[PDB]
Amino acid sequence: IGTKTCRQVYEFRVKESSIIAPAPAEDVDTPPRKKKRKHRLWAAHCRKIQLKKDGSSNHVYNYQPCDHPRQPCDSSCPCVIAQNFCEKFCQCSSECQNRFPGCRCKAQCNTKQCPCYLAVRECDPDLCLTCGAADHWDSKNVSCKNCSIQRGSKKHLLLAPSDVAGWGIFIKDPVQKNEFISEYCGEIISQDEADRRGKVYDKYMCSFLFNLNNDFVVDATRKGNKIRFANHSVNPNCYAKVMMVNGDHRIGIFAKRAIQTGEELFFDYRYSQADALKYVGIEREMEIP
Amino acid sequence: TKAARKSAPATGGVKKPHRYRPGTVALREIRRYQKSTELLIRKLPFQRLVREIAQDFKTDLRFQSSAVMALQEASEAYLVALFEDTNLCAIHAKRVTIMPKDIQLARRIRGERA
Amino acid sequence: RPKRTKASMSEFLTYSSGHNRLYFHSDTCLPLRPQEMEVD
Amino acid sequence: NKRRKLKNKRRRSLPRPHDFFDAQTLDAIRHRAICFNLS
Ligand SMILES: Nc1ncnc2c1ncn2[C@@H]1O[C@H](CSCC[C@H](N)C(=O)O)[C@@H](O)[C@H]1O
Repeated sequence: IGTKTCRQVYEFRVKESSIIAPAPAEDVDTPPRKKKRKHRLWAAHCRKIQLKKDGSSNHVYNYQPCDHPRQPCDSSCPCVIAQNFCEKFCQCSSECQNRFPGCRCKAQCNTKQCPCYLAVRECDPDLCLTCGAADHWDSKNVSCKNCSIQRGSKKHLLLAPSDVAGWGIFIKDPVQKNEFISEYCGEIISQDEADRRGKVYDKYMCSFLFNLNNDFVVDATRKGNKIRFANHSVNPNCYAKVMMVNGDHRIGIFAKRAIQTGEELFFDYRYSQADALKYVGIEREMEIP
Repeated sequence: TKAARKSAPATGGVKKPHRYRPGTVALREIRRYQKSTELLIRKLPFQRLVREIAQDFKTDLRFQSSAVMALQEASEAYLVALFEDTNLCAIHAKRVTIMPKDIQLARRIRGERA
Repeated sequence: RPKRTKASMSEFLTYSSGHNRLYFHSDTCLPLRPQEMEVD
Repeated sequence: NKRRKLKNKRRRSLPRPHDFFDAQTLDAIRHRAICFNLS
């Protein structure tokens, strides 16, 4: 502030210090300095959680910021109850034994060996340090193949009336397998409203609903992006896998196999066979012999 | 009354702990010791071990602090050589682990057994 | 290769590439001309 | 594909791809052919 010089402001703070109680100005170092924190214990800690309730592998709880103002990261931690890891936003301390360690793989966070690709975690911009996550975030190209959703770097999809049924989604260029395609973005909505609205769509046969997790659903009728018009196939060239990034579950889409220019996109809805003929009974491919 | 929700398969993998195959730590152990010159038996246990064996040969023995080191080199020097030759008997058995029936063999060949 | 099989009564009871069909404007369901396959 | 069969390997059923011909020109051709047949 240029209105006042430091003198009579320093003196004002002298008056302020005499009026307002002095600030604490306390510094801490924590009893731990280094070591005693091997990431195998984290995996062991993860193993403990995995065998407790993650063995079911069906109850996907969305992340919630847990508050631990004084209590440590005990078994009462909401993420522990929600069979989930704490995040950087969690009120758990910087020593919280649940947070993801990182994505330190040297080549790029994209393959089976890397903890990011095996786990739900899309590699954090601040964690997958070797795969250039934080580096040149403006630059579209990067070593990693598990941060495109972080960057939002989609493909250039095309809209044209699908030969199978109505509208579909085409691609202008070849694309390889096991790599990022445009994300099925949409609207966050709970199960109860999803069935009520779905009941309307079920009456109208529309199914722009997607089972995000057991706790929330994403619907694409009113609001969405282009890929919502992708048609279903039982053996499609492209698949769908929920990913988990930056504290928000999303659903990434990736091609199963190598693709060339102009191929129409399909992915499995993962509905019941009765519902399959009820909704997607068209496949358009016989047996050759 | 549940609407048909388009789902995707969920996964929950985590970092698998890494265990060295047995015996592969050993080769890592051997070379760091064959490149190491320090004593392999804790320094003090002898000063309370020998002051006991010697106690039976005569009473009230006040050792000299350097001499206790002198034994402490020989016991290591005597044992290390014995194990080295022990392996030779073990490998000669086509096995790879030493057994107490090989120390007793390798101690009769040298002639210490009698 | 043409099969050129022998004529017979018992004989009775598409290697496409590139683009084939026109694509529409995703924003507004409008016909998209080929001149803008890239800014689209 | 060495085992590739004939051209009919597309589908078992599909929606109609819409016809290129028109009904009104058929009537004009018919009457054009009618007078053509009269001569
Ligand atoms: N392979 C398929 N065969 C028949 N119906 C399908 C299908 N894939 C998706 N659908 C249906 O299409 C609906 C999505 S709306 C898209 C329909 C069509 N592509 C059009 O644009 O007109 C869903 O409710 C689903 O029931």
